[PDB]
Amino acid sequence: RGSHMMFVHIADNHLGYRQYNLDDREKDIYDSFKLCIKKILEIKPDVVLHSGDLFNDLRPPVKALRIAMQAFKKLHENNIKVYIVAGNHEMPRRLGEESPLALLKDYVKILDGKDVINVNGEEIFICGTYYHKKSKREEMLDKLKNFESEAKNYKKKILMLHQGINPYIPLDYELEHFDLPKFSYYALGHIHKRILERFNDGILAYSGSTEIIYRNEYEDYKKEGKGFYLVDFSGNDLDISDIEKIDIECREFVEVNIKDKKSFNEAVNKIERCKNKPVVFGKIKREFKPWFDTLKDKILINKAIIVDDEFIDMPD
Ligand SMILES: [Mn+2]
Ligand SMILES: [Mn+2]
Repeated sequence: RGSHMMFVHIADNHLGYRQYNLDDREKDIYDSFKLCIKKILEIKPDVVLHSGDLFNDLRPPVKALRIAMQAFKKLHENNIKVYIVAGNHEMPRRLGEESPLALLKDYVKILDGKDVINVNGEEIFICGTYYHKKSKREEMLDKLKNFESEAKNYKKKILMLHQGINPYIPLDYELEHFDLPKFSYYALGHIHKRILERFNDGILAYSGSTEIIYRNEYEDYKKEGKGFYLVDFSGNDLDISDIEKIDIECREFVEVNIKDKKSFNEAVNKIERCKNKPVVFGKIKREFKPWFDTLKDKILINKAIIVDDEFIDMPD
């Protein structure tokens, strides 16, 4: 709970992303979003920190754009200052082309340098910048030293970035853990998975994506949770213990592995238990495919793999 000062660190929503070309997948993304926004409007943090990739394209579907203005307009009418850094998907490619973030200019401040927020009441230091490509790594080194210099005489200092770091995204990454200065809090984004762990005299954060945009984020979803992280900075120091990570419910995926009767019955009991039609993935032996075709109507989509091979490898 709390507090005296508080704020949210969310990232990666990918509004307008129509997975498996499913009209219905498009929708779920806006829902997890519209959801997150609802939590945050309750919690009323004094400021919000969006580590980028709010959108999923330089020219989003109109609805994604509207939902995102309506959202942040609400946030801003409710006296909550928002900072957002530009992710890869929000960076213009041709000279003069404009991000789709440049539609949230009135509700949101885009970080590309340094600023200090008086809050109520106190003083803290934000710096962050947009998404630079692996190549522009050098460009950035300077960017951070500069940042560091103006950040030293400042007790509480926050860093916003949308990039692949090296201890965290083995390939491909654009920065090294040893590339970046020492800050109270590292509000990053671009890693679609919740990653809160202390770091160089402060705490690093990877809000994570707000809905299973892969193709991986399965177990990560269920064990940890997708959504944002709620920080507060009411108190001097900060440990993993003053960061209340909020979870956000979404479309249920079920992993199947269908190879005997045991596991074909398993995969169904899991799909009964499902509150909503699920996206189902994993493997299904070819021989059971058409038996499982039997649940077409209880299932949003079947993105499991059909296995034509026969396996002997038992368990020990
Ligand atoms: Mn992303
Ligand atoms: Mn990204």
